[PDB]
Amino acid sequence: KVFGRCELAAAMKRHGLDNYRGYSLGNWVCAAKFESNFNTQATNRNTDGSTDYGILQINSRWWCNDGRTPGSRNLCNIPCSALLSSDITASVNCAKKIVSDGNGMNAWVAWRNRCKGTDVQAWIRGCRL
Repeated sequence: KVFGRCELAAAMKRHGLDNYRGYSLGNWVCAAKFESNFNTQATNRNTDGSTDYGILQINSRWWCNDGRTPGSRNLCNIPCSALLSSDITASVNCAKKIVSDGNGMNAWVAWRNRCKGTDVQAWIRGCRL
C-alpha cells in the first residue's frame, strides 16, 4: 500500500509513534518518505547481503528473519515479510525497538542525511490528527 503523507502520520501516531523516544511525528513521517516513499512493500538489497523491507526499510542482519541473511540476529522476532504488509503494525513495533537501541533515528541513514534537523513538522502540516 502507498500511503499518503497525512494517512501515514495518523497511522504512526495511532501506533505510539508520535514522540516515541522523543521523536516527534514529523521525524517518523520524514523517515518513511525518504526510506520507502511511503510504500509498505518496498524492498532493497544492501551491499552486505542483507535486504531492507517496508515503510521504514528495516534491515534483515539485525531485526527480522528472511532466511537468506547468514549470521542475522532477528531481534524483533518476526519474519521480515510481516514488515511489508499494508497494516503498519509490525513495522511500527519493530521501529520502536530500533529507536530505543542507543542511537535513535540515526539508525536510519536517510533520516540523518535528509531529515534530521529539517522542519520535520512540515511532513504532518495539513493533516487531521
